Amino acid sequence: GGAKRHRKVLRDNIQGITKPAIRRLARRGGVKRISGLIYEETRGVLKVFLENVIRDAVTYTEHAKRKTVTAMDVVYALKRQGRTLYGFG
Amino acid sequence: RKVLRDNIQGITKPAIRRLARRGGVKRISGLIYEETRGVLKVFLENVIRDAVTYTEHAKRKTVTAMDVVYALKRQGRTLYGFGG
Amino acid sequence: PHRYRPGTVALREIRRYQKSTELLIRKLPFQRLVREIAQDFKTDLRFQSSAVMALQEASEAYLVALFEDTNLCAIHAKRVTIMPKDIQLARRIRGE
Amino acid sequence: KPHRYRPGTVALREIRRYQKSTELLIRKLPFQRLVREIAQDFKTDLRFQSSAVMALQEASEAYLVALFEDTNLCAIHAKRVTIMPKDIQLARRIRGERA
Amino acid sequence: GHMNHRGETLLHIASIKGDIPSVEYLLQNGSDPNVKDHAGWTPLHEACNHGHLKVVELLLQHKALVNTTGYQNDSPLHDAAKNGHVDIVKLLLSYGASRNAVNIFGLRPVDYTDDESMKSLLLLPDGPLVLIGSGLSSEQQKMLSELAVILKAKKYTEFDSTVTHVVVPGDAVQSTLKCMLGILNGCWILKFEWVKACLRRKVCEQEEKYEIPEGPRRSRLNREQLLPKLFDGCYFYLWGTFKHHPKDNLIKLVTAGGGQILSRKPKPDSDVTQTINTVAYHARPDSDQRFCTQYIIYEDLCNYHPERVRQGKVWKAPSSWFIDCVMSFELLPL
Amino acid sequence: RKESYAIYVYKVLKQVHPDTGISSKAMSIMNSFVNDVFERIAGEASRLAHYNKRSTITSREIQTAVRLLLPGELAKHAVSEGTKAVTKYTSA
Amino acid sequence: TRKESYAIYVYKVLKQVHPDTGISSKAMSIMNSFVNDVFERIAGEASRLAHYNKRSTITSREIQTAVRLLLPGELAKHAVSEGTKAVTKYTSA
Amino acid sequence: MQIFVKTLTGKTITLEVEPSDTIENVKAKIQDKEGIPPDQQRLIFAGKQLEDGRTLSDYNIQKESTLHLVLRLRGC
Amino acid sequence: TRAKACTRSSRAGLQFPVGRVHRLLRKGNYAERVGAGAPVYLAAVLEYLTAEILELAGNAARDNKKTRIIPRHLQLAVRNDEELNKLLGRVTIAQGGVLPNIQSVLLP
Amino acid sequence: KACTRSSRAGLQFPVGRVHRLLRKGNYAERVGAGAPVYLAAVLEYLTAEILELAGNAARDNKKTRIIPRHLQLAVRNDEELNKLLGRVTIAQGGVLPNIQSVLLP
DNA sequence: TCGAGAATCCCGGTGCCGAGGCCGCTCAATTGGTCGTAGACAGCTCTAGCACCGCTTAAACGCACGTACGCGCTGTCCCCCGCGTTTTAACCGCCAAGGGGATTACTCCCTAGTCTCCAGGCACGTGTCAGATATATACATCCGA
DNA sequence: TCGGATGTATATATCTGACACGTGCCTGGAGACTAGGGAGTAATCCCCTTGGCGGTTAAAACGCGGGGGACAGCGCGTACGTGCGTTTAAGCGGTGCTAGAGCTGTCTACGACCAATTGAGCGGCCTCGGCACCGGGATTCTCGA
Repeated sequence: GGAKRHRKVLRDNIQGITKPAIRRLARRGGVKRISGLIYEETRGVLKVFLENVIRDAVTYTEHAKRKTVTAMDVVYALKRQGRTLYGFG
Repeated sequence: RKVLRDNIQGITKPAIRRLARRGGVKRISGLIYEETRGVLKVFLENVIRDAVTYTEHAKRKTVTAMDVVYALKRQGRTLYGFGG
Repeated sequence: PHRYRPGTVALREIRRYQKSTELLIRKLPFQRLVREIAQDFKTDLRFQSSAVMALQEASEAYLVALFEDTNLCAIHAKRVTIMPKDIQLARRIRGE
Repeated sequence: KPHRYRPGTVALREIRRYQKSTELLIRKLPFQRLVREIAQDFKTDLRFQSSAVMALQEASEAYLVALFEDTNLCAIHAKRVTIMPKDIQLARRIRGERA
Repeated sequence: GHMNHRGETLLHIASIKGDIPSVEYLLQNGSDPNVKDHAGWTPLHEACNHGHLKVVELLLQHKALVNTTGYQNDSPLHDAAKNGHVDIVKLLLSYGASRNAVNIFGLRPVDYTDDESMKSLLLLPDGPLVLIGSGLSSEQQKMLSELAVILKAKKYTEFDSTVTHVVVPGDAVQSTLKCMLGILNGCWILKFEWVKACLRRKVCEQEEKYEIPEGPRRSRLNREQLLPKLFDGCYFYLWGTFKHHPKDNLIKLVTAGGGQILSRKPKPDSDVTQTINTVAYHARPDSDQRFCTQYIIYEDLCNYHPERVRQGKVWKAPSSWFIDCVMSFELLPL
Repeated sequence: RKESYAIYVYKVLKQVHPDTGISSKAMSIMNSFVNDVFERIAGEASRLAHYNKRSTITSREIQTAVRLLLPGELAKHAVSEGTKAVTKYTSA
Repeated sequence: TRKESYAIYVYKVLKQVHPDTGISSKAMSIMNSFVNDVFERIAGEASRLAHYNKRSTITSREIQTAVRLLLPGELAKHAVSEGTKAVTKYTSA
Repeated sequence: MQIFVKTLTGKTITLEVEPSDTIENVKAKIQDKEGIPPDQQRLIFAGKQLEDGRTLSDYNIQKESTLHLVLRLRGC
Repeated sequence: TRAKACTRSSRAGLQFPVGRVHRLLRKGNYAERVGAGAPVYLAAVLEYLTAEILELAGNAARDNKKTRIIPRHLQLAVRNDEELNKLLGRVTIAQGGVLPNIQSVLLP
Repeated sequence: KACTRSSRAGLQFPVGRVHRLLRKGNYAERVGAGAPVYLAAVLEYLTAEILELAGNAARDNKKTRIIPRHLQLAVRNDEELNKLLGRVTIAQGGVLPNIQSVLLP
């Protein structure tokens, strides 16, 4: 038959990375002035980076036959892309 | 047996111009021909140090074509066509 | 009445958010974004409390590392403000 | 009567003729001498396989072209058309070679 | 209005727990029941799945779109049968609403019931008004700009996710990027006379008398009936180089149409192409184009008719066909 | 004797292209590609078998390794090819 | 069951390089991940050096060469000196 | 409604299939094409094994779906 | 005493050597017990990648009115495909050159 | 007569644990006796350098407890450590305090 | 809007060398048993992931305003490019010499494996003080005049 | 250069939760012995690298003229920083539910391992044609009016 269960999914949550958050990441980066058209670009780049990292974190979990993406297979997903993460291993 | 020196000028200005034309550069400044040689020397030193220490570990005195490919692989610049 | 000239508070925030280590992105919106992105790759995936933290501790440290390079590009064009073309050039140079 | 090409059109036909070719753009003997003089402070009296200097050159030409393909985008970023010594440094600092 | 993180509005959460007093409270106040959450489930879907009847009655009496498509194009009949509600499917069939419906997989609701009773009971015979000009003149664009700033609107960069109204200067729609993004999104296409009507009355007019009765109108009714987009479950691959319309422009067209750009030429004898198992909603009712929705697109310049348009589930269709599809808002046969 | 996938890359070419050759240098690159990709997937499965404290490289580990390394639809196609192949192998 | 780490050894090194300075917990986990990462770099390069020479064992040479390859410049010059001193003090005693 | 049974040699064959039949009859039909014994045919599709007893519509085999056919190593 | 010696490569339908892949997976100390289906899967993945690269290289060679594939054709095939370029992004195909492309601002 | 190997060489890092990790990590069929005592000495030096720099940063920061911020400062302030640990992301590490000369008035 | 000249491309004819093929040989893939154990599976336990609710509150947001500067335009100059002439060394051909890379044989010392014994570090508590948290004070910095 | 508001640095009370320290134990590390083979060492063959000499010409070097672009200066609008009122979810506590991570026990099918076998791949050689090269006639850029 079928899953007999509505799959409630989330959408357009990239807006959670608000304009002041991007400004503080920039200010930490060293940026003085910020154009208004770069917030959409920044959140798009962030979504792309997460899709590139989470996809590896999910297949590191699906291999272990688990269903909870742990913190050790996320640092493993970041080590593969060179973005090594110290502090969680 | 021979001592060599100042051979980076051997990378002539027209050679760098050809490399830039291949890269897509249409106009080149006169100071590029001196910074490109420095960048070339830096990269060649970085690769040749690894190749030479590979050879020294292999207890050889001839830098083969395979340890150079290995040195390029260590720096994330794997070179296809010389594996055999 | 008394108004820091445009740029004074900007430098005052650059000197502030660089000496601190606290996360600059709100934790719950980033967790919701992660759950919204991971749902494309597997349904009903759960995330550890430390997974999202590790997935954000290196995510904003990548965005901060990108914005240093976006600055270095905006300065290359003899500018102060960073524009989308700056980030595009930084990503194209860095191989992304 | 003395047909002299405008400044900028010979460079375009030189780009079109060197992007479709695969030959090495640096002469073999000077690059070989450069490699042999660079590998003189690491280990003196060192021999080089005939296919080793060629592999070094085959990688070095590609590296300098990828650098000139990235430093040309910086020149266009500054609303310019020529590459300056200030944009190779930028392309190498963004790539992670001078940070 | 107020929404949950999952897109569940007040009516959604009211119908999920089946709180009927809240349902009446939000239905007698004027809340639109024909709304889909982030998945695409309507209040009809939620109510049918959880097993509630009075909410379904009020929704059917409050002019709610019953022929809606849910997450995987699941009609309310699918969930009502998949969850074993017989009186619910009886009440649904009391209004009809395409008893022979179809999900993305192709499984009509009957293929869910796994029950004799249902198998025997089934088989019997707006928001902000964004006004931007598409290929207009200078003073025409200034006119639209002042009409937007007097009617509480904005001016975007030729497109965004909130565009609802576009205009054509001529009588027929062109084939540029903006009109395709307008038709695929289900916007209102006007013949530039609507602004002429508003500048005489200084108020909004009716878009029905100024809309062209062609493919774009079919797309408007498609968006209004909450049915899926044109290129749903259709996978498109761009072969070779394009000069008339950029490959990037076609990619954006396929993305806006809901279809997936295949990145790798679909081999007709491979296992990936034959394991697709998706159908296309706007394919002809009972033709040979539903079970085979995977298209290799190419500009009809040199490669002519290869004497074989369909090889299994992979179609070889020209870009002119892809444009005529948006012209008619259909999937023409080959 | 030196080993190379030349005999095989020619067989694969005669399948993808009936009338097409490969120069010595192209065979040397394609052999390096097959060796480099083999080493990548083998090292990934090695790091993937050590993460789960396993000691056996299974078809599942190679499938996950080619899902990790190969990007985009390339991985989805290679996984299907490997699946089709191992199914025909274990069914005989 | 339980995890292993270099926490006590990092503490013993800190007690001799900074007798008055302590370490945190998050900073201790970072040092433990750093030691576990340089290990996988030198040992990961040792596997490669052994295979490149058709060797089956990892001797002191195949670890010195990996320090020389991975560690950058002066760090490598000092690290091989420390390793040689340790090997000399271990073989003689 | 026809399928493409690809043998390990690469030669494919076309044969009429009912959209609602099972695997037994279409497997016995191959005997009328190449003389392959039904007990040891082991057809494969989409990476699945497609064991007998279930209909072809269960595996969603539509028209012109290229299947496979590996024979056990005793007569291959 | 022994039946026919049908190699594992022909049993899986793929062209690459399952036996050589199995020998190299065992003799590279990637694990202790290399499985039986793992060499078949890896050989199939390698064969698919090789087939894709060769098909793209042949399509690039037909555009140049040439039949024999050269390193230039492999470079034109890998760098033109988005997925294959991501895979080989840090790879220099010797004697391959670069893609012919000039910036729209540089052209008059 | 239970003299541990870490005390013979005069190190502070475990020689036996490094040997066990070299044997279990499947790096080679065989492992030399001088490899663990060499690898445990390079790790003991790298640690004794990063911790030295972190303690210096903590002393210049008027603190007596090394935190991830001090480790980040120690890693990014040294030229050799910034090249070795160039791709790593120290959690809760922050960013080196620096501002471009063009932005300063 | 036209006229002379350079570069690109296609067609046809020639010719050196490398790709495809064939043959002898050998060692690695295949098959057949045999045995040990890795992990698939069933089962039990516990914890952290998820969900919800209530309350506070600091950050996100919208709006008004000023001005910093991004960008476009203009002018200047300078330096890089295109070209002709001189130069020179890269390259090809040929020849010679020998240092070391690859191979093989011999051996022996180093390391895996096994049994036994023992104490070092981890889980579990448990006491304690250093950086945050608030409060008060002083110095240097930015903005206005 | 001087005055006022304010960010920033510094001294002090207390304070609490994470860090430093003590303890049981058990499992991993250390000793000792044995066996096997991986690698160190010596001898040998050749081959592949290095060095040198002679001639050629095509790339490199240099001088020169000019014009196109780099760069400085100035004006204008507009878009971004900044402040203020409002709001709106982030965040923290408190509780509850249970899905799944984690550990334990059985056993069985799968993979290591050894012996015999053979045929597919690998090295040596052998030939011919796709491709490099050159000449002629007909399409595209480019300078220059």
